[PDB]
Amino acid sequence: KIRTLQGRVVSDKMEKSIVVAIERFVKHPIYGKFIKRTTKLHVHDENNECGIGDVVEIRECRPLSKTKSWTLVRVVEKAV
Amino acid sequence: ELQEKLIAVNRVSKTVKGGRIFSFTALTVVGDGNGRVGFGYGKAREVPAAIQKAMEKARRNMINVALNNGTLQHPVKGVHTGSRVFMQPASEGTGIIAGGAMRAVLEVAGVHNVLAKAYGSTNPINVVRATIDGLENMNSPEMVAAKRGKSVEEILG
Amino acid sequence: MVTIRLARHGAKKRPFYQVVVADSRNARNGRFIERVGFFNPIASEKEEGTRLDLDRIAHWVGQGATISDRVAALIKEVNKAA
Amino acid sequence: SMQDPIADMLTRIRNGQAANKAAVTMPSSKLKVAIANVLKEEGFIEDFKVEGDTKPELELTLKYFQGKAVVESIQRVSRPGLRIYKRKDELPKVMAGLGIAVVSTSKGVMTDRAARQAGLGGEIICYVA
Amino acid sequence: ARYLGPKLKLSRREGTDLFLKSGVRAIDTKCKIEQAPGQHGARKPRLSDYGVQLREKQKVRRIYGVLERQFRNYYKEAARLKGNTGENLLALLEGRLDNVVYRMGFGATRAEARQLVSHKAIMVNGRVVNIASYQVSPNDVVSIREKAKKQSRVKAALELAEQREKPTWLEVDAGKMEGTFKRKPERSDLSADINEHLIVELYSK
Amino acid sequence: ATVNQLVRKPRARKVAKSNVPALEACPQKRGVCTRVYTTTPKKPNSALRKVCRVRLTNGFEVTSYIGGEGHNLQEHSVILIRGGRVKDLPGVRYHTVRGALDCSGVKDRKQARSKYGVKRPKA
RNA sequence: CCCGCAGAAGAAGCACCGGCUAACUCCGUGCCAGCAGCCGCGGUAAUACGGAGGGUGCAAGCGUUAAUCGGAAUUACUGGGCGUAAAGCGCACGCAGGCGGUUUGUUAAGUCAGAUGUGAAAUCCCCGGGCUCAACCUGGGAACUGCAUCUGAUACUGGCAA
RNA sequence: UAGCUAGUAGGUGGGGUAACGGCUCACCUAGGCGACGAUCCCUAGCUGGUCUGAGAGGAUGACCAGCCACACUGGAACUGA
Repeated sequence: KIRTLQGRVVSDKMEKSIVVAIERFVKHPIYGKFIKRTTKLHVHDENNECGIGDVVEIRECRPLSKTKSWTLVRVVEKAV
Repeated sequence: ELQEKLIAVNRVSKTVKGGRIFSFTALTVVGDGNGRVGFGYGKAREVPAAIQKAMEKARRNMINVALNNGTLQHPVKGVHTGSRVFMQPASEGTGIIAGGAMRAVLEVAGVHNVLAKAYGSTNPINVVRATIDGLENMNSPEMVAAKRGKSVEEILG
Repeated sequence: MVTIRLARHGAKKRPFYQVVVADSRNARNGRFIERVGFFNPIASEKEEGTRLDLDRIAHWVGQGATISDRVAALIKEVNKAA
Repeated sequence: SMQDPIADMLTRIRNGQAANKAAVTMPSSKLKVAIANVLKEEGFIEDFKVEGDTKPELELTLKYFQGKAVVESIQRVSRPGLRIYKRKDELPKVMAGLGIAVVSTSKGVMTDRAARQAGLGGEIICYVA
Repeated sequence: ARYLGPKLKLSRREGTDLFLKSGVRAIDTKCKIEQAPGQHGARKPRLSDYGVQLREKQKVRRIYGVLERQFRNYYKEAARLKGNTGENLLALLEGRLDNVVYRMGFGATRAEARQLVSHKAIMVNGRVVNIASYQVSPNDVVSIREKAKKQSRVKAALELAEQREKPTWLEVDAGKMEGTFKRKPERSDLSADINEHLIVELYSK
Repeated sequence: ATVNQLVRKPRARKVAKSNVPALEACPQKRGVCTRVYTTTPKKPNSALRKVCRVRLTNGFEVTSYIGGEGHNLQEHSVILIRGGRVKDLPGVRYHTVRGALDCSGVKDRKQARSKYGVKRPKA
């Protein structure tokens, strides 16, 4: 079974690459409040099958460029 | 028998036309040693009459305190005039671990193992009213089962 | 080369060797992969002097591992009856 | 603007026992009924009943043992601004065990004593002293 | 280390008798007891709440002859040890070797019985032990070596020791000069006078 | 308060400033002690306080109080300088260690002899 | 390490004693010399300066300086405040953000339970063992509040749908 | 300290490496990072731990042990697993 993460596309205009932000729901170490943090990754897609603002599921692969180590798995909740 | 214990003697003034005229205030706490405790303030012109006037006020202002085997029932707080006082039951804490004017009121009540800490102002008059407000608000498991659960084996567990 | 050797711990004039499985390049008290027992040479005639987990030691020599002269001596010293 | 209905329910009990009222009224909900059922089974309140179909309203008849009230103190622990979840070995005991802590666990809403014996924890809702 | 001074000035500062002398008589009434520990001895002080905690700790420390670094390590091991740390501090002070040999009667004072056990004379369980602060376990037998047996001092303290209350947590034969430490002394057997909770309160200050 | 505010800006620990800035984590400092002189104290006190300016070995030039009764400090007296202010002189934060390098001990001391650098009266 | 010989023989200081803070009198000096961590002492009868006697503390150490934390709830998550003590923006509107009434379905993210891998050893803690005891050394366990995966739980929170 | 970045960000292709990769080169795309603090400046080896504290924390990283970096200063490759 493959470790994989969800996340929404922030930008797509970079020629067979898209960037994806992952929101994790972490607790504060001191104060105990739950704070939304962000994990903007540069993920790889083949033929640009993703616009802006849609959920993309990704998994980790070999390094493909400088800060590109994730490829696409599928697309759910395609942008309207 | 009633464990008279003077805490502090102060010197207060009145400022009259001639000069300043002084008098003395005391603060003594009494108590049998099994859960009764009372403080009386008292003030007079000389020192031993100010302490003796505190003894008569302290005997007619005793309250009832519930203790389990010489220690408290539960962690309890007490607030009086900027004096926040915390006290723990301290299950064999082995000693009255309390500050000035908080230790003396706990010696005459008969309670022997407390971890106590006083926040805010540690004025000796106000911290004795803070502990006494903390001790009579403390309730025993017999009093809690009398109003909730209706069984002491079911209230505690 | 993994080696099963003695790392000298304990105080001055009171040595205590830990029978340990370490790479040969590392230091004596340095890194190791596993410890597999101890050896107390000054534990004289009282109740207990040495203990080695011989199943884990036989596992490492199956993977290929040289053993020191003392470790080979304590494995001999836990005899067939003693 | 009405962001914690649970703390508003405990505030009505706290102000009802202070004003020596016979009963208190609040708009009912599923969580308000379930924690009031915990308050009735322990002995802090008696005889809760919901009245209404489309706008339900929950009644709580408050208890007074002596002239003093029964609910000595009641706090709201897991605020909406700060939610607090505790483990099995991390459930607190109020007043060294003679108070209750209402915990919402995965098997329903119960006390701290009933959730320690179940062997599971959750969001601690309130401390009823 | 040790005091090496006048051992009745310490008993006068505390007021009570600390049994620092052998007592062939009773109160020596050669020392002016309960009247003056010094030049300003008739001037008795207010003796504040810190001072009453200090006097009780210095009273117990002067009975056994320990120092403060050694006494604070006794409190520190009594606090971590399970149970009541008030009587745990007294079980460790009565577990000392120089104290046990006093209570068996082989020494007339604590300082005399310390000089026997320090001078290689007293053995525990058939093995020669040299120090004063050896913690004896239950059912350990402490003997006297034959080179310092028949010492014009050890049996002379034994006919003095029938009046020393017969400590019944250790049995003494005193004819063969052996004795075993049966069990640890409880709080109900130690002099009914010392307030050990003042010592636990002083180190929490 | 208001715990969402503390996430955006945590509670700043107040920094405690040292009172002896001349000797950093240094227990004592050594100087060259130019211009030994005397000054008068602040108000309710009245004396001629024996004090000295001193240029330390780190480059700092501070003013240091010469404790005790009588001294031997002459303008190029290499001395040792420890902390401790006076509360009576404006600007003096340090004490000269008596009996350390050149500032010899006080004549005829019998009590508190480790302070002021006085040996035991043997004979 | 053990044994033998001789002889109480080779071996006690340092700070402090006005309040805090345990422990006080006398003489000298007279806002001088000086002390002082803070309050403050010293102006001719100083328990505060210097000396003497006495006492208290700790002990082969003892005090001083330096530094850190504690006391300090005096940056307060535990655990503080804002009418007048320091402190409500002059008053609005509003984006990101934070939070959100009520019912049902669904999801299992947060949450919780279990399991697995790991979280090196030493250290800390617990029960023991070895050094005459102790410091020290050491066996075993606990702990390493974690992270990751897997399997469930579905009350609350979140997503989604009505 | 509010904008920073042109091999910069991405693609394709050749070359290099023990190995992925702007690691390198040529050509195209115009991106990439940033108020969740980029960039710049000051300081600093990191950790297991140590000290303190009731705890939460605060301070710290000497010894022992793990990792990194350095070897007169700066630069470089050779030999070799």
